[PDB]
This record gives sequence, structure tokens and C-alpha cells, in this order.
Amino acid sequence: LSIQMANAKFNYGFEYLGVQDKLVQTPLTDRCYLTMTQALEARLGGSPFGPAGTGKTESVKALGHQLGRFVLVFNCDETFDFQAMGRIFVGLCQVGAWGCFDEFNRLEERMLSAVSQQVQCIQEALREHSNPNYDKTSAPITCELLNKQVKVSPDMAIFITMNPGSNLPDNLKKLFRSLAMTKPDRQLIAQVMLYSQGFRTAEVLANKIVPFFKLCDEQLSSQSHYDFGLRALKSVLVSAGNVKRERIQKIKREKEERGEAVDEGEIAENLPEQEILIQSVCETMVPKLVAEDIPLLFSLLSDVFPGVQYHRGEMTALREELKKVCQEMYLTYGDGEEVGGMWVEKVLQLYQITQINHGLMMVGPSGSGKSMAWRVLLKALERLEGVEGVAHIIDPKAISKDHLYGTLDPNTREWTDGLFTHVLRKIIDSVRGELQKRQWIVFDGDVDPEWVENLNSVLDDNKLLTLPNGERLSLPPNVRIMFEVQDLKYATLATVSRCGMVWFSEDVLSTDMIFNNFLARLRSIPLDEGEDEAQRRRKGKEDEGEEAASPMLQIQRDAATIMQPYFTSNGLVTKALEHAFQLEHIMDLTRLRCLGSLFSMLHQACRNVAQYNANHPDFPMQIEQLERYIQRYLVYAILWSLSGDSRLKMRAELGEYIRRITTVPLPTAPNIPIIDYEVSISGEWSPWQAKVPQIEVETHKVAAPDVVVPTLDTVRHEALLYTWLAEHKPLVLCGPPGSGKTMTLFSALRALPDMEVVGLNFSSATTPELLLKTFDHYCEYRRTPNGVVLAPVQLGKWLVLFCDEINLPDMDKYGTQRVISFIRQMVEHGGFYRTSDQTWVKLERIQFVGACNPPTDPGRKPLSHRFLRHVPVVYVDYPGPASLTQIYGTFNRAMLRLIPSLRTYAEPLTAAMVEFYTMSQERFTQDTQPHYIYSPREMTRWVRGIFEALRPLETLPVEGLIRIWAHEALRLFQDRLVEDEERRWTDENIDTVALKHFPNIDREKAMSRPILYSNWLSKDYIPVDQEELRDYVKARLKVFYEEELDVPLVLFNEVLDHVLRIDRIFRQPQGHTLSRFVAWMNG
Ligand SMILES: Nc1ncnc2c1ncn2[C@@H]1O[C@H](COP(=O)(O)OP(=O)(O)NP(=O)(O)O)[C@@H](O)[C@H]1O
Ligand SMILES: Nc1ncnc2c1ncn2[C@@H]1O[C@H](COP(=O)(O)OP(=O)(O)OP(=O)(O)O)[C@@H](O)[C@H]1O
Ligand SMILES: Nc1ncnc2c1ncn2[C@@H]1O[C@H](COP(=O)(O)OP(=O)(O)O)[C@@H](O)[C@H]1O
Ligand SMILES: [Mg+2]
Repeated sequence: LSIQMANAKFNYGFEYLGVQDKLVQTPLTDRCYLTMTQALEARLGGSPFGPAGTGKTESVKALGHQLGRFVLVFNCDETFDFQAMGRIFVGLCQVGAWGCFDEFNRLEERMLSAVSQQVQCIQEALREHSNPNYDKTSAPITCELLNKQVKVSPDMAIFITMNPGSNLPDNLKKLFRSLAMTKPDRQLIAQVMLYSQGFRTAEVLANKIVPFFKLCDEQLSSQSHYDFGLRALKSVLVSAGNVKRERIQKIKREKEERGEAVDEGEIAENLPEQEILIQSVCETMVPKLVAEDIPLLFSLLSDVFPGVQYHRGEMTALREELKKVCQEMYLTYGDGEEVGGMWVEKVLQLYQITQINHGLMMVGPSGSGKSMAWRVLLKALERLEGVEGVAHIIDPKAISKDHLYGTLDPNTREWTDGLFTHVLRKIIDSVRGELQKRQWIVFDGDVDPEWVENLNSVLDDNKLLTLPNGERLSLPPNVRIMFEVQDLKYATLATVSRCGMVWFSEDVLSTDMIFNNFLARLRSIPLDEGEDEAQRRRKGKEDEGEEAASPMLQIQRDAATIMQPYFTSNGLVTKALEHAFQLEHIMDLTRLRCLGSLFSMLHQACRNVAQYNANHPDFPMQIEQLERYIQRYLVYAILWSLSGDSRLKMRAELGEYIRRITTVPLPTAPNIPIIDYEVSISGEWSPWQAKVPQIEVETHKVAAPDVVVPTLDTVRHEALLYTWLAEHKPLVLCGPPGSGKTMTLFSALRALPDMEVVGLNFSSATTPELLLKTFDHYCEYRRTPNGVVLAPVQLGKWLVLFCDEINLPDMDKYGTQRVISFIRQMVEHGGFYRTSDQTWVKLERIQFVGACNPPTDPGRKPLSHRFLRHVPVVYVDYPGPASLTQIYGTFNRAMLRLIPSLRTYAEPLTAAMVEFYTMSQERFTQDTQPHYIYSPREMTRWVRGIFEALRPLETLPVEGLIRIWAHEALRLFQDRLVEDEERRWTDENIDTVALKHFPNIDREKAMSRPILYSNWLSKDYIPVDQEELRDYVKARLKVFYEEELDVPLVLFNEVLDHVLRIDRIFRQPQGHTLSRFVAWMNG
């Protein structure tokens, strides 16, 4: 066979090509064939250049296959095996075979230059053929490849596909003929391909569908997972042909069951082709469509296909099973355009995608029901198809890639299966008849290009996991690999293309569905039975005769009945949530975080009523008292769940709004926030300030009593702490530095009897290994018939992990914190995977409680929205004036117990320590300088300061106390200042505050301007004059010259002061050229 075109005359190399994709011979394809064959006749190379997805490489492949020549497409995107490319060029030259480089532009410059030199040598050797004088009876053509004279066959050729934006290297510009494949002719491809599927009308369908894809491309919002190129269009047309043939066979079988004669042409003639194509387009696109783009897509579809609509296929059996399972698991179900219609549609789309593809993804935002949709689908197909459904949930970023896929031991060769490989091997072996069962492996975590490299082969049509051990695991047809991801920001397009997709937009789960789920869970789940009765929930399909499973069920049912009016679609909770979303919060506010926090608080409310009934066995709670209590608690929990993450002013704003919209009475005191009030066990409100005792501290522990001085901010938060620890929810506390989250959390946790606090401090290098080490330290694994359970060694104690800085762990390159995802999988799935043995282990009595600083701070990072959904976040602002006054009044009263003559001045002093401090906090801010930061840590450092000036001294006058107070004020606040006028303001304001709070104390004796305190001159820490201190420091400096460093150091006014400040800080506890000098002097 000889294939000829214009001058070119090739011979057909009879190479077996299999069922290779045929290309519609469009005008651009004909032009490309013409120019490429002309170049090959001239022995020049071919360069079809153009935008991405314009048929370049596959047109070259089509031309090579038309002449029967072996084509070898070389990719040029981070997978370019250079070490084989010299060998591959030698093979191409010797055997005779074509080589095409897809996007040769994408090569790095070194790679580009080297391959360019190789191709230049080859093409010069090929061009040496073209001269006529060279007789080929004796012509051993050769080229220099791999330092060898390799013979070149004439049939061989090389093509280089380029992407403009550009040109070829200057080496090959003279040698390669270029062709612009700028725009393939979509209409003719669609026409020929639709006519290939048997569509009676193809010109109109092609001329409609082709502009529609372009219209979708421009109009719809840009998303990575969308694809409206020629590949997607051709896949849509194949699916349309399949739907058409299915309809032919449906009508045929319907007639055959009855009494009729069959002829395929008659049935095919009378059908709507537009409806079939539209059904295919919708079935293939709408699952991927974001909720914002679906009505735009339907509008464009109506415009391009007028008077044609897509009626969704009715799956009555699956829908009934879905209704049954949803009623079983306290989930709202709908039949479309109802409460929960979109979610039902999405789970049905998930079923379709699982049926078609063997790999799929769910790409909603956090809190859209993708995990619940998948679970409901599995448990519904359970009853529908009579096949047991099993789920293997893996958080892939939590585990390392090596343990995920198993690593070959570099020495003493032995294979250790990874977790995913262990699951696949277990399924393939089928020790328990796993092949009979249906198994879905769900990667429930962020997807990255690193851990999906081995999964690319599995997700593709190969369905073969290749391991470095050399074992090739074939995926059985029962296995389905699924993905849950909040987003696909860092996913390669290669991964997305292989997988089907269902986008679960956040407006698939309405607030009404979550409220219905909460109330249904309240009405049927006893809140004290826990996990022992959790199995029995499945024993009864309706639990008849078990309405009074406990008094807990009855009381919480009454509470739910009381709460129903406020949980409506336009109730108090909905409006409160909508307003709260307008407020700015230190952490990103998610809907389900607020809702889970509120549900936990209401759970604790009904628990409190149960406690009241237990403590009043004779006359338990009446329904009126219950109504008042729950009505007030709902407002209290609404505030503390929504505005709990905001400043006091915004909490007051939300309280004002609730006062505006609510019907429940609120307190009748004008200048008190609602958050300051508690709901007592009786329905009436009561201030929190009544529940905060005034205590007295010992002098021994005056500045570090690890017991928190009870203030308002401490009697509130601890209550909330308990309300969120009874439910085992992972509490988190945030706030500016020094606020007191760590002490408050430690005291609240240690106050409980059962809790065992384990103090972990997180940092940038912390990983899952830290938590695992803590578990091996305090906890242990035990085997049970249910499975492996991790438990604390101490029986009957709830072990809690304090994660002191949850924010600080560094993100990976792809915006995921490993330890945070690990904790997320624990708190959500109630366990993790032992990687060493590759098996699921369940936590029994493990909890997490975190502290943070706001994410705006430099070393911090924002937390994952999948993780922030579980944790309730509280914002501990600074204590403020009254709280500071109480906290440090107790400390000053303890401090003055040393000298009994100044006890009466304890309270006048404390207010001063507050007032000036607050004034500084209002005058100097972080904007002026980054280090102008004030907190209660200053005040303790004030207290401690005075303490270590008062501890050795046997007695003082009040003026001495004022002088020490002023000295510590200057040493803590004046030193940090940068500007001289600020220092002068501090000088004047210390005097103003002191004389305001200490009238009839003469200022001249009490506070002379040159305030210096030193311990070198005398044994005690008492004031001294400037000249004596100058002389002592000068003598010691002269000694220092000839001792450690032999250089002159001059003493001026502004260096003696720094020496004294450094020595002072050396004398305090936890006190953090001149530094070396003062360290030497003080030893
Ligand atoms: N109610 C209080 N009673 C006593 N001291 C308090 C109180 N509130 C705050 N403090 C002081 O606040 C300082 C900081 O408390 P601490 O909890 O130890 O730091 P922190 O809250 O963890 N700050 P950080 O961990 O950096 O975000 C300590 O010196 C406490 O004495
Ligand atoms: N069909 C439903 N009807 C009612 N409530 C539902 C339904 N589906 C989910 N919910 C509620 O919404 C919650 C979130 O569902 P799901 O756990 O599947 O979310 P998700 O989007 O996967 O979240 P995450 O980002 O935490 O992984 C469920 O715990 C349940 O409270
Ligand atoms: N003339 C054509 N006939 C049929 N299909 C085509 C034609 N041109 C392009 N295509 C399709 O468009 C897609 C283009 O991808 P490909 O040619 O591999 O990369 P690029 O076009 O970016 O060089 C292919 O899936 C191919 O099937
Ligand atoms: Mg999920």
C-alpha cells in the first residue's frame, strides 16, 4: 500500500494499532495533513502550534496512524524521563517511528536546549537524505546520538507541538515547518460524531450544541473542575448516543412484552433527539455545577434549545429507600422543591456517578451534607439491592504518604503494606467474602498532588495500583474510591479529569434541615444513655413501648416542644444567625459551628433540668418553670454561640438586636450587657456577679497562684467550658496575648474531678507524632470484640489534651495543617488508624481543648473550616477595669500582709495600678509601634515588682509604697516608649494618678523626679542617689575593663539607667555590651 497526497508519497508500515480514536477529517485536519506531509516530503519537521486542546498532538497521531507508522507521544509536564529520551530517540531512528512532543514550550530551559540539540542533529541527518546527488545504493546515513553513530531510517520523523504564549528554538527554526492550529472547527466534528451515533438530525444539533458550550464557558463563573472543551463535548455526544440507544431498547422491550412486531428504524424515527442530547448534557454537567451557575446553565440551555426541558428520571424505589433511611437517621427528606429537595437530588446524582465512574469526588464547602449524603446512599442501597455496604474512611493528609501506600525497606528487602494498600489487599483476598460485599474507600480530607500520584493509575481506566515492591493490584469492580474535599484549590487537573464529581454547594443544606435534625435527635436519643444503648437504636425500627426510655427523654421532649416556635424557618434562631453573620469575628464564622455550639448548650440546658429533677425528687420541674427556663436559656445560648467569638461591643450589639426581635423577657437593668446575666435553674435571670466569690490569697503565692482569682470573665467561661465538655466537643479559646486563656482553662479543667489534664504546647514543627507519643505515654491500646480501643490507663478518668497554641502548626505547601486534620478525624470519626499495624482504633475517653491567639497575629494561621465546624470558639477579651480591680485587689491585699501598717492603702493602691494601666492602654497602641502592647501580664509584673521590693523590708511608710509604685510604673511602661514626649506624658500621668488616689501625701518627699532603686550600695533594695550609683558602676566598669573585655566603655546619663533596668529585671522572678556587663556584675 502506497498513500499519496500532492507531492508526498509514503508507504504504509503495517503496524497493529488496535482500536485507536478516529479524528473527524475537518478542514483544519486536512490542512494539517497537507502541510505535515509536505514537510515530510521535504524531510523537514512538523510544528503544529496553537492554544491548548486544539487537536494538535492527536492530529499528528492521526496522520501517523493513517500511514501505519508507530507514533510515540512524549508529555512535557513534570513527567519527562530524560534518561530514556536519548535511548528513545535512538529507537525512533532505528526502528522507524514517529515522535510527538505535546507542548514542547513547557520544558525548562536546560531541558529545552538539550532536547533541541538532539532533535537538531536528527533533523539534519534526515535532511541529508533530500539531496539528489546522494545515491542511496551506498548511503549509510548516521547521526551523533549518545556518542554513537546511529543509523537513521527514512520513514522516521519528529513533530514538536507548541503552545504560543512562544516560538521554536533558534536551533530548529530553520528546520521545522510551522502550522497554526488556532481554532478547530467544532461544528463539523459534532455533526460527524452525532451522525456516527445514528441521530437523524445532526446538523441542527451540532450547530446548537457547539455554541452552547462556548456560551457556558464565557457566561459561567470560572471554576477549575469545569471543562467545556472538545473532549467534554465528544464525551457528551457519546453519552447522548448511549441514551438514544437505551431509549430504542426500552421501547422495543416494552412492545416485546406486549404483543407487537419490532423494527428498529420505525422506533428510532419517532423520537426527540433534542431531548436525548439535553438529557445527556444535563446528566454530565449539572452534578458538577455550583448552585450559582445551575440557573444560568438552564437559562443558556433554554436559549440555545428553545422549548425543550429536562425532566429528571424518576427512581421511585431508591427514593423510597432514601426516605426510610433518612427517617431512620433523623434526616429530612423531600421530593424536590421542598425542604431538602436539593440534597435528595444530590444523593441521586451521587448514585448515578458511582454507577458510571469507578472514581468520584464530593467538592462542597464545609457543612453541605456530602458525608451524610454518601452514608445515606450506602445504607439505602443496602436495603435496595441486598448487598452489604462497607466504608473505609481515610484522612490521607493525616497519615504520611509512605505509611499510606507502604514503603519498600531500602535494605534487607521486605514489604510493609500501607493503609490504603492493606485495604485493597484485604478486599482482593476476600477472606470474609469481601468480593460479595460492596466497599467504598472514602478519602475524607484535603486532596494534594503528592499523595494521589499512585492513585492516578487506579482512578484511570487501567484500574491498577502499581507499588515499588513490583506488585500490581487490580481494583475489583466492587471497590469505589470516593473523595470528600472542601475545595480543589491544590488538585492537579489530571486527578480531576479521571474522577466524576458532585459539587455540594452550601445552599444544599438549609438551616431548616439542620434544625429538624437537631429536634428529631432530641426527641429520640436519650441524652444520658450514651453509647451502650446506641446499638439498641437499630434493634427497633420504631422502638414501640420505649417512649419513656428514661426521664431524660421525656424532659428533653418537653424542652423540644418548648423550643419549636423559635427554630422555625423565620424564628428567633434564624434571624439571630443572619445578623450574626454580618458581625466580624476573629475566626471565620461557619453556619454549622454556630449551630453545633447552640445545640450543645441546649443539651446542657435539658441536662440541668434533669439535675434539678434529681435534686427535687418529691416535686420535679413543672412545665411553666421549664417553659421560662428554656425560653431564657435559648436567648442565653444564642448569644454565647453566635457572639461568643466577638468583642464585648458586638456581643452587646447582638443582644440589642435580640431584644428588638425576641418575645422572651430580658433583664431590666439599663447599663449591663445581656451576656453578663445567667439563667438560673428557676426561669428568672440572675447576674453572674453574684456567683463570683471574693477570696484572699496567701503572701507566699501572690503573683503566681495557678488558681485563677475568680473574676466575672472566669465565672462565665468555666461554665461554658463545662457545657461544652459534657458533650465532649473540642473547645477552643482565642484572644489577645496575656488575656488569661491558659490559666482559666487549666483551673477549669483541674477543678473537675474526673479530668486528667495533659499539657501540650503546639508549635510550627508539631505533627501527628506528638499526639501519638502523648497517647503512648498516658493511654494504651486494648483489643476488644468490637475492635481496638485506645483508653487512658487510669480507669474512670476522662483524659483531656490541652493544645496550648492550636493555630501555630505550620501549613504544608498546600494549605493544610497535618495535626489539625489528625485531630479533626479523631473528633469527627471518634478514632484514627494505627499506621504500624494499619488498623482502626477508637478513642474511648480522650478529649481535646485548645487555646489560641487570633489568626491575624504573625506566627498564627487560620484553622480549617472542616475543623472549625466541630469546635466552639470563645473570645477572651482583656478583663477590663472592674475585673482587673478585683483580680489585683486580691493580690495587693495579699502583698501588703507583709507590712501591717499599710493594709488600709491596699485598695487605694490597686485602683491606681488599674487606672494608669488603662490610661496607657488607651494612649499607646500597636499602630504607633509594634511593641506598645499592654495586658494583665504587666499588672502581675507590677505586683511582683512591688512584692520583691517589699519582701525584705520590715516596714515602710505610705510614701515609700507610693515611690516603689511609681518606680515600677516607670520601669514597666516608660522604658518601652520610643518618643520623648510620650515619656514626658508618662512622667506627668504617674504623678497625676498618684496624687489623685493619695491626697494629703506630699509629692516632694513621696516622688522626687530622679527615682532610682538599687541593691549594690546597701544590703536592702532601697532608694539611692545618682552620684553614689555612678561611682559604684564606674568602679565596677573599670574592673570589667581588665577582666573580660579590654575596651573602654564610657558611662553617660542614658546608659546608667539601662544598667539599673537590666539589674532590676535580673532580680525579678521570671524576669525576661551592657547585657554582658550587668550579667558579670550581678554574677
Ligand atoms: N482572672 C485572673 N486572675 C488572675 N490573673 C489573671 C486573670 N486573668 C488574667 N490574669 C493574668 O494574665 C496573665 C496571662 O495569663 P496566662 O493564661 O498564663 O497567659 P495566656 O492567657 O496563655 N496568654 P497566651 O498563652 O500567650 O495566649 C497572667 O500573669 C495572669 O496572672
Ligand atoms: N439530609 C439532611 N437532613 C437534615 N440534616 C442534615 C442532612 N444532612 C446533613 N444534615 C446535618 O448537617 C450536618 C453536616 O452533614 P455532613 O457531616 O455530611 O457535612 P459535611 O459537609 O461533610 O461537613 P464537613 O465539612 O464537616 O465534612 C450533619 O451532621 C447533620 O447535622
Ligand atoms: N479534528 C478532530 N477530530 C476529532 N476530534 C478532535 C479533533 N481535534 C481535536 N479533537 C479532540 O480534542 C481533544 C484535543 O486534545 P489533544 O489533541 O490531545 O491535545 P491538544 O489539542 O491540546 O494538542 C482530543 O480529545 C481530541 O479527541
Ligand atoms: Mg464530610
